[PDB]
Amino acid sequence: AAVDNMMVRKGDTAVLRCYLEDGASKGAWLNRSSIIFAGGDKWSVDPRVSISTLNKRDYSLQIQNVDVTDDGPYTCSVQTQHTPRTMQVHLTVQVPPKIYDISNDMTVNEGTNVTLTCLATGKPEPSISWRHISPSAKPFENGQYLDIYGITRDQAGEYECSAENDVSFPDVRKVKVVVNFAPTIQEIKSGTVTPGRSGLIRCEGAGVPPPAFEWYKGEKKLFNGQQGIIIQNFSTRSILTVTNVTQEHFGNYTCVAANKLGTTNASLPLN
Amino acid sequence: DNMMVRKGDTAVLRCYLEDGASKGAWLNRSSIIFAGGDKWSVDPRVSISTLNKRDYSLQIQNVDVTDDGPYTCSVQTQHTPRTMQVHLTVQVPPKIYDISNDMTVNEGTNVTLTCLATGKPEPSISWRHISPSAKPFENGQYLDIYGITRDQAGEYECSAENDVSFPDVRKVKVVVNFAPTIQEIKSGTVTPGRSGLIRCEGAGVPPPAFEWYKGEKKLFNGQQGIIIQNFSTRSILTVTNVTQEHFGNYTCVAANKLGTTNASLPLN
Ligand SMILES: *[C@@H]1O[C@H](CO)[C@@H](O[C@@H]2O[C@H](CO)[C@@H](O[C@@H]3O[C@H](CO)[C@@H](O)[C@H](O)[C@@H]3O)[C@H](O)[C@H]2NC(C)=O)[C@H](O)[C@H]1NC(C)=O
Ligand SMILES: *[C@@H]1O[C@H](CO)[C@@H](O[C@@H]2O[C@H](CO)[C@@H](O[C@@H]3O[C@H](CO)[C@@H](O)[C@H](O)[C@@H]3O)[C@H](O)[C@H]2NC(C)=O)[C@H](O)[C@H]1NC(C)=O
Ligand SMILES: *[C@@H]1O[C@H](CO[C@@H]2O[C@@H](C)[C@@H](O)[C@@H](O)[C@@H]2O)[C@@H](O)[C@H](O)[C@H]1NC(C)=O
Ligand SMILES: *[C@@H]1O[C@H](CO)[C@@H](O)[C@H](O)[C@H]1NC(C)=O
Ligand SMILES: [Ca+2]
Ligand SMILES: [Ca+2]
Repeated sequence: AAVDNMMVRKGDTAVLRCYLEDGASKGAWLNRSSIIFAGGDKWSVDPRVSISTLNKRDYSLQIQNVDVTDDGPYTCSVQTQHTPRTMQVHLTVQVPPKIYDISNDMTVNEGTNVTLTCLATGKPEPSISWRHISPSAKPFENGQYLDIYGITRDQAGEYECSAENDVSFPDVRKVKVVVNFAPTIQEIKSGTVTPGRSGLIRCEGAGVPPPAFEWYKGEKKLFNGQQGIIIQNFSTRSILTVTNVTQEHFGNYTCVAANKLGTTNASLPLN
Repeated sequence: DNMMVRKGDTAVLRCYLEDGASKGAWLNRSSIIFAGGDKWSVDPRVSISTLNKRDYSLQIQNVDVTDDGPYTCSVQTQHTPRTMQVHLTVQVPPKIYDISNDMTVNEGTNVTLTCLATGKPEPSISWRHISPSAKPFENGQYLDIYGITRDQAGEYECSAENDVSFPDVRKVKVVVNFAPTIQEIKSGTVTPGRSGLIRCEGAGVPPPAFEWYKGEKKLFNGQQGIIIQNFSTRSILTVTNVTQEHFGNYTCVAANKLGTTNASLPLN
């Protein structure tokens, strides 16, 4: 009368141990109450099941390509002069986790309500954790679903779903969320200007899609290479250069950043 | 004695008289400007600034580089006249008068940016690449860039300073073209009864044009329920319903004027 446990991943080869009682002593394996082997004779038809015999008294049960259906107690009854000896083995077949459905990469507008979904299998059933890959760690409470109400431009990026069950390495998939928003002028600063020399105005801006920059002065649009000015537009900024800053140039300049979702303005005088 | 007065300012060359009936006289190198209250110069900029009676200072308005040189004030006295020679030095803030215009070049070409400026003293010209990852460049009118890479594009700043007033600063936009590169291609969950997606992120200047091929067969935006969304930096293939007929190796292609490139990915 003995008991033992054994845990094996799905697919592995299990070897349930059993020892015979010297010569003229045979063994027999049971599956709950179904006979698998008795001595050298096989009762099971499962080709995965065999007897692994290394020593003359080794009567271990060898199950190949184990599956979750094999879970349960296996009993080895050993013949003897007196009451047979019973060695019982509880087989538990575990399955690594695997995500089988996750929200696909998306593009949404700022302020909308988003819900990410992640579903995974595994034995034991896995715990599903969400995580936002950003300098702000912000570990999110567990759950298959991550609700994001009023999504901000700062909440964009890759989101990581992690399904763990302590069996093996957890499965990890990602989702790319792009948040579109109307442009925002973060800064507008002009440089010093010697009278006869040139003047510069930076206009830093953000926006998804990237914003198109325009420059104005009193409702009149300024153009590159016309009237003695130079507008150089970059991905995140635009620079207005006034060649010769005479007294007839002072005034309020206005930078404009617009995309598909909206616009924005910012004014500044020329020093 | 020396004095520095940048162009346009009003210069006041100081010369104080001795007590009693002592008159002064100002010279320009060796040309007489004033003698007492009488003016020899015709320059209307030149006058005598007098606070108290002993003040015989010379007031030059709107100074120019032509006024550079020594000025001498001779004041009569009981013995040899007393002199107060002052060397006037007129300085000029720097001014860029020619700078390379915004340009577009291919990757690997040899580029030379130019920036020329005047100023008194002659200004030092500094080139600077406005980029998070960049190394400053030696001063000089010319910035040589051999084998320009896509990472060397962006905003270049010429700054000409001579410590007089504020420095002049102009900029140049350099665009570097290069053949497109597919940085990533990723598919989501493959499951009948759900939507399938394949994103294809790519870079390229000019921006690349995206094409999709299913097992060497081109795909169209409305061919058997599929949807192709082409953006500036990525293309997304959306299979409405993932039937068994859509399984296979999908191929994203990104091409521009300078070249092309592809990247494949299977579904299950
Ligand atoms: C130990 O005993 C258990 C329980 O009797 C055996 O599990 C039985 O295992 C087989 C094969 O793993 C299962 O069969 C299958 O049926 C499903 C449909 O239900 C089919 O999709 C599969 O292809 C396969 O034909 C069977 O359901 C399962 N019985 C129970 C009650 O769960 C196990 O095989 C035994 N181990 C041995 C003999 O080594
Ligand atoms: C002090 O003396 C010097 C010379 O001893 C004077 O420089 C002279 O300055 C005048 C104007 O200030 C110059 O004349 C101009 O010439 C330009 C062309 O160069 C012309 O476009 C103008 O219309 C004007 O005619 C003159 O050339 C220059 N001579 C020299 C030798 O430098 C200076 O003006 C005197 N400053 C005083 C008295 O405050
Ligand atoms: C680009 O320049 C190559 C040589 O650059 C040379 O190396 C630099 C560092 C300087 O020392 C310069 O004086 C040298 O001449 C040429 O071999 C190459 O042909 C040039 N490319 C083109 C398109 O002309
Ligand atoms: C998002 O959720 C808020 C409450 O958190 C609700 O007021 C709003 O109507 C929701 N928006 C959508 C589009 O469901
Ligand atoms: Ca030129
Ligand atoms: Ca050179």
